[PDB]
Amino acid sequence: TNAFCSQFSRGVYAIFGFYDKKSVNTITSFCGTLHVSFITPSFPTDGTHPFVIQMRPDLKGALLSLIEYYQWDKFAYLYDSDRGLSTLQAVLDSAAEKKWQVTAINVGNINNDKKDETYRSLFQDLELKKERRVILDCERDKVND
Amino acid sequence: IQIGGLFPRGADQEYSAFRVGMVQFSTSEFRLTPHIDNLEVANSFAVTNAFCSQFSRGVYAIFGFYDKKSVNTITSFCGTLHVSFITPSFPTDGTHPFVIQMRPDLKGALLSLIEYYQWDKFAYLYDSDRGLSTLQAVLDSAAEKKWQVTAINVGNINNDKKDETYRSLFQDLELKKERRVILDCERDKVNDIVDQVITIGKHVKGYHYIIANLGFTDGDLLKIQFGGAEVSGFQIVDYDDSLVSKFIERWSTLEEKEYPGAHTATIKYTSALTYDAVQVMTEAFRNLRKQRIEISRRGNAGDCLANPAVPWGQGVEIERALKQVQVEGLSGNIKFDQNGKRINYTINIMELKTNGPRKIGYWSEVDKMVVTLTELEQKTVVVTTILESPYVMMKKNHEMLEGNERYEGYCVDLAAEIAKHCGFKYKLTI
Amino acid sequence: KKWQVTAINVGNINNDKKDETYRSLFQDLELKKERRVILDCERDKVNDIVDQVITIGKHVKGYHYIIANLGFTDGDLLKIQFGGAEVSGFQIVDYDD
Ligand SMILES: *[C@@H]1O[C@H](CO)[C@@H](O)[C@H](O)[C@H]1NC(C)=O
Repeated sequence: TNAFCSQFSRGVYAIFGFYDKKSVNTITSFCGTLHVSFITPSFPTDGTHPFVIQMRPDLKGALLSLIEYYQWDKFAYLYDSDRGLSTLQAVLDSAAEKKWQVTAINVGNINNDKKDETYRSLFQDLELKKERRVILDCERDKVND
Repeated sequence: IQIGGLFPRGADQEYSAFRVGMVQFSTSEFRLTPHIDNLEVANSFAVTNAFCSQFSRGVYAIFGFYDKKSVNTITSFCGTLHVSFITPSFPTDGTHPFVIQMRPDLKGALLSLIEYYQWDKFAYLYDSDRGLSTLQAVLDSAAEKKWQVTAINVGNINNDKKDETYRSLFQDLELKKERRVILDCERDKVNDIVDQVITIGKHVKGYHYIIANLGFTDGDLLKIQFGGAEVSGFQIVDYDDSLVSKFIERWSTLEEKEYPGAHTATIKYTSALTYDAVQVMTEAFRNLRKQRIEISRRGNAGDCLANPAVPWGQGVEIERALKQVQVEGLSGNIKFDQNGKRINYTINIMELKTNGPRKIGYWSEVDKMVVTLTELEQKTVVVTTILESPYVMMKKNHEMLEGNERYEGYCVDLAAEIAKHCGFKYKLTI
Repeated sequence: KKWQVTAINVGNINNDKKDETYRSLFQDLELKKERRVILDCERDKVNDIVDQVITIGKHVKGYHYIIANLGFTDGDLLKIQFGGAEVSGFQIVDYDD
């Protein structure tokens, strides 16, 4: 908010930036209200929001197409809340429609104090249904983890 | 002592509960002098301007509402400026400072309820506007609890090959010849939802509905009352309590024009949370007075945009006071943790019956699910017969069998046919 | 017209009694094998009776109901719509106009 207000006071015509799912609503609302154009590499906002230009293409269609290509009726979906729940809603609705059995576990909230406990609980949660197919939707560090 | 007045334009009964809270809890020791602001809650900009306005006026604490879009602004700003925020609105996930959340967590109660009804497979409807938190909870628990959950977004049920695709889904879940559905949207919208469910599903019979809200008795259940469908829910306001009954009488006595929607047999749970919020703030300021801590601000608060931002030290003390407050209220026992979440709260489990809504028990953090129970067909045609082969005979193991299911023979099947044609329920007796 | 008519007064019933009297009534209609029914009621009572019918399961095929009021579309027919039982009535207000 302070950075955006600073840039507004400076009188810049356009603003380039990145945003977390926490600061996205503020950015879109402020750009919509003050008519300042925003260009971003970040995940596309979920909605019709004006004045915001998102350089990143949407992965949902590609993802669902790939799942449908590999012919998976059952898989594990691991996700973090950092980039938003849109894709989750998509794969869940489509899971309902195509009769997919999907296990969606939020890995977004995790403790570095105890990593081992949480990971053990996660994998033991997956091992009940013996999932051999997993979709990792995560920030890159978490993907590496 | 000035406080923040953030309110949605469509909030009336909660506004009335706020004013009633001000009048009832009014004391000669100190004046709360509430400054009311009407704004659009979904807009982040308007919330920012309202909060910065309240900060400009230099209010000590702030009361308001926040939509899932406006939440992070409030949490961040109150987090940086060390200002206390008290709200009836949905509890934030994770730990946040300076925010006091009046409504109890619904997750545990819902999980315990599903586990109590022993549902293996069910459908969960959700609206993307309210948020997926509870859905995320039940999905996280779904893996361990062996639950098969069909998650339907109420947002678009409209086409998808019209009825044909979604009907298979909706009537797939029939198990006991009973279909199981959890709603969790909002009261009015929930009525619309169940109606739409009956439309798209084409099957009107055998539904067990679970409304997930603290507002079970806060709306009219007459339309969903008889489909032949079971209805269960959660009630945060117990009318058996003396305080609540008295408050209900006085609430019902009030005039309609002065306070909007002021008199009704029931009260919106959010409104009751606003009232409870007024009481909690009163107790907090009183406790700040009794402990001789000076919370009065010397200078003007200034501009919220100012960098680096200047927090007030005594604000910490204010927060401490708000967290130390424990009182009795419409929501039951009111106590707070270090994170601001409600604790010791008691959420009533309700089932809708022929004579109307009743309480089957209560849920607590430590006690989990507790059934109250404590408690007859209308007409039963008595069929007499003697045990003889092969007319009426006892099944091989009738000891673990109960009722008429332990009698087999020509006369049994014959009785079943007769009673099927004449359409009466019967009991076989020797 | 040589009609055989069984006329029942549903008018006076206690709200506490509710479903029970209706159950008795419709069971007594089932034992007489009466598959044809005329409601003759305002939308409220029509809704109550229809709810009862759907609960006891008499809204299935083979039952013919005639709702006599000018309010045929005013009550809730959505719930008895998929039962398969033929429901006829009177509408004085046409949305086609
Ligand atoms: C609140 O919690 C305390 C914990 O010791 C308990 O003793 C008390 O009965 C609770 N109050 C209510 C109203 O449940």
